[PDB]
Amino acid sequence: PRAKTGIVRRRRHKKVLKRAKGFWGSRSKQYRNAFQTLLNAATYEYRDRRNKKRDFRRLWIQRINAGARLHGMNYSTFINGLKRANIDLNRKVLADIAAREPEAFKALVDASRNARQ
Amino acid sequence: HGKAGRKLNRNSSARVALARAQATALLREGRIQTTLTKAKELRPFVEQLITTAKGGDLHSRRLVAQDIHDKDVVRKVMDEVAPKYAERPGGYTRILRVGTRRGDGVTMALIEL
Amino acid sequence: FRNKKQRKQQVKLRKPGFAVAKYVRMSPRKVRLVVDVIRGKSVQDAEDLLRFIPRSASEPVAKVLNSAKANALHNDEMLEDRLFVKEAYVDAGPTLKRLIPRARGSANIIKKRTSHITIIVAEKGNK
Amino acid sequence: KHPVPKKKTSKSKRDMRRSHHALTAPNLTECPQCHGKKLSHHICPNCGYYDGRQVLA
RNA sequence: AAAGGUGAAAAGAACCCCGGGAGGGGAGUGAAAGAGAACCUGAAACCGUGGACUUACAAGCAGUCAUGGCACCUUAUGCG
RNA sequence: GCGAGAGCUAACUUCCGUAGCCGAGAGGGAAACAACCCAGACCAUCAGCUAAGGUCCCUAAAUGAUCGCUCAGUGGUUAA
RNA sequence: GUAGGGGAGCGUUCAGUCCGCGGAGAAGCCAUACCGGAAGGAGUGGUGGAGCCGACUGAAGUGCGGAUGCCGGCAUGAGUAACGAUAAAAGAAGUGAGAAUCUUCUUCGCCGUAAGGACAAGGGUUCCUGGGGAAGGGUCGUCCGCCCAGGGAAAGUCGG
Ligand SMILES: [Mg+2]
Ligand SMILES: [Mg+2]
Ligand SMILES: [Mg+2]
Ligand SMILES: [Mg+2]
Ligand SMILES: [Mg+2]
Ligand SMILES: [Mg+2]
Ligand SMILES: [Mg+2]
Ligand SMILES: [Mg+2]
Ligand SMILES: [Mg+2]
Ligand SMILES: [Mg+2]
Ligand SMILES: [Mg+2]
Ligand SMILES: [Mg+2]
Ligand SMILES: [Mg+2]
Ligand SMILES: [Mg+2]
Ligand SMILES: [Mg+2]
Ligand SMILES: [Mg+2]
Ligand SMILES: [Mg+2]
Ligand SMILES: [Mg+2]
Ligand SMILES: [Mg+2]
Ligand SMILES: [Mg+2]
Ligand SMILES: [Mg+2]
Ligand SMILES: [Mg+2]
Ligand SMILES: [Mg+2]
Ligand SMILES: [Mg+2]
Ligand SMILES: [Mg+2]
Ligand SMILES: [Mg+2]
Ligand SMILES: [Mg+2]
Ligand SMILES: [Mg+2]
Ligand SMILES: [Mg+2]
Ligand SMILES: [Mg+2]
Ligand SMILES: [Mg+2]
Ligand SMILES: [Mg+2]
Ligand SMILES: [Mg+2]
Ligand SMILES: [Mg+2]
Ligand SMILES: [Mg+2]
Repeated sequence: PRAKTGIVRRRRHKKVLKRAKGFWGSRSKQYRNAFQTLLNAATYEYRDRRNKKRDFRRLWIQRINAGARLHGMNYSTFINGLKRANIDLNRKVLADIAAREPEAFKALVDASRNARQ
Repeated sequence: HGKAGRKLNRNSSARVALARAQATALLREGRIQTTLTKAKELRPFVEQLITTAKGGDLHSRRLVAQDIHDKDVVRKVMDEVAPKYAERPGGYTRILRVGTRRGDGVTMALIEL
Repeated sequence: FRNKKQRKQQVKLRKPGFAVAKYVRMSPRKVRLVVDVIRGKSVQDAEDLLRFIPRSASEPVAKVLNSAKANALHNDEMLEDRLFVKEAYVDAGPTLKRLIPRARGSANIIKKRTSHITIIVAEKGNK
Repeated sequence: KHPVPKKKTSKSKRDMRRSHHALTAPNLTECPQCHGKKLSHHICPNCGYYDGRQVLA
């Protein structure tokens, strides 16, 4: 017996192509360039899962430093200050305190510069 | 660049045989239909030729006869029309824009006395 | 309605103010150049502009315009003094193909394309 | 010799190029007599009027 | 060399509308003309019309991640 | 890199010995950069500590401390 | 983790058997935010108009992006080059649904040991009449060496 392709190739193809909507020009309409674009997309996805974990830490840190310095303290000195007084806060959380709740962040500042004295 | 006249994608002899044929024709029948341009280019050659024929002497006939090679038309422009234009300081003709043709897209036009 | 077949019996589709010239031996992009002037415009206007547009295509398109008019008036009892070109477009017919010789032995293929002109008339009140 | 294009031109490009092929619709006036339409400084092709009446019928 | 397919049955569309015609819109037949003779399905490339959000200080393998704006609500008011 | 020959104690040179890496190695650093420095990625996380390398702004992190040096932009490429 | 070795599977036709669907609508096609560790798999809806899914087992012409691969369709270059001798055209008139291109008239221009006339070779109805206009004509055609029909070719002495 013989077994043509029948139906499989087009299903594969549409699969790729349908992953690829919103891609510019032929990248979203031609199979091969879709499939290709997608390989590179692979790289970018995996990488950036790790990397976004890298990025958000960064952000938190920025905000923290800011709040720190509003009340006359560097960030680094603020964080040894916190570790000294064994306050054990996430910097995600430290950021959110710093940004959202003024007086509270203030209190943590005073506690930390005390731990520094 | 103050030069004057139209090349009309033709050689000097052609250019001449043109203005002569179309002069002969306009004078043979009071009004003709032709490219708007060829009209523009015809008006002052014919108007002048009229002013020549407006002399009436034999010189002015022989003159006209060089440009207009058909006896009957010469005789017409000498004896019939020039004498009519008698009192008009030139402007012996006028031009009308009919408009676009089918084959080649060209604004035709009408020229008459 | 319960069945597709049921609908296919009960309704019958209508093409209200619509005519189509199929297989016009012209090129779409050309014909479009003309059509884009006609479109949105109030049928009378279209009738005129088509008489003073100096493309060839202008003529087949004139003809479809009139066919859609005579379909909105007759087969649809619509109101002339309220008709406008609701939509119009050109798509590609089966394109004629012919060999043409070239220099040395080479040959080539001219595509005498073809065209489907479509106009759709429709009444316009503002309210 | 024999230049040739390096790369297919995108549908997008090609069409950006075409941004100027818009035909210009006639400015059209309505004949002061027989009433259809005409071009400025041309003879009204319906009647034949240009003030009195020049082209024929 | 390429070449295949109306419909169960030709009942193959009388007649009316625009057009020289081509083509089409009706009507009538048919279960269906979402089968009309360029007639089974009719994918993709490719060409267009319309609508959503968008773009005229911009350096780009066109993705990917994060967030904000708008829009939308049939495995859909959230993980969207 | 270290050990030699060949070579001009030239070569991103050639031919051997030896360790490591690339090859078949992603991740951080060295602006960029197979090889160098840190380091071997089973997957998920908007969690914590570190390595080399860094903490004026682009750019995460002391415009840190104390005792000096250089004033030449040396810093930010060579010699008698 | 490259060559390579090993392991467990996904999907495709055909085949046997079991289950079983299908005009209150099959396969195929189309959309989709659901499912599975992946090949993949279902739900619903639109299409279509007569066949087909699931399970176990068997056999393969069994899975594609590459091969300046093969066949086919359609893009780009692009409304670009070009429209095939620089011998040349103008008006009127007619026709016609439509004419710069067809017909008539008047001229103009170009060949004239030729671009005129008559044979041969070759071609094969291309000749004449009447009609036609899809394509062929490098535009357009109402015209044609194109399409349809009907006519036309006569030898004791020319050639065999
Ligand atoms: Mg980390
Ligand atoms: Mg020219
Ligand atoms: Mg018909
Ligand atoms: Mg019925
Ligand atoms: Mg749009
Ligand atoms: Mg600026
Ligand atoms: Mg802007
Ligand atoms: Mg070497
Ligand atoms: Mg590496
Ligand atoms: Mg690296
Ligand atoms: Mg870097
Ligand atoms: Mg290197
Ligand atoms: Mg350190
Ligand atoms: Mg900083
Ligand atoms: Mg492995
Ligand atoms: Mg079976
Ligand atoms: Mg089957
Ligand atoms: Mg291929
Ligand atoms: Mg090639
Ligand atoms: Mg090919
Ligand atoms: Mg152009
Ligand atoms: Mg060009
Ligand atoms: Mg050019
Ligand atoms: Mg040119
Ligand atoms: Mg020619
Ligand atoms: Mg010429
Ligand atoms: Mg008539
Ligand atoms: Mg000619
Ligand atoms: Mg006559
Ligand atoms: Mg001869
Ligand atoms: Mg014979
Ligand atoms: Mg033609
Ligand atoms: Mg006729
Ligand atoms: Mg003949
Ligand atoms: Mg005899």
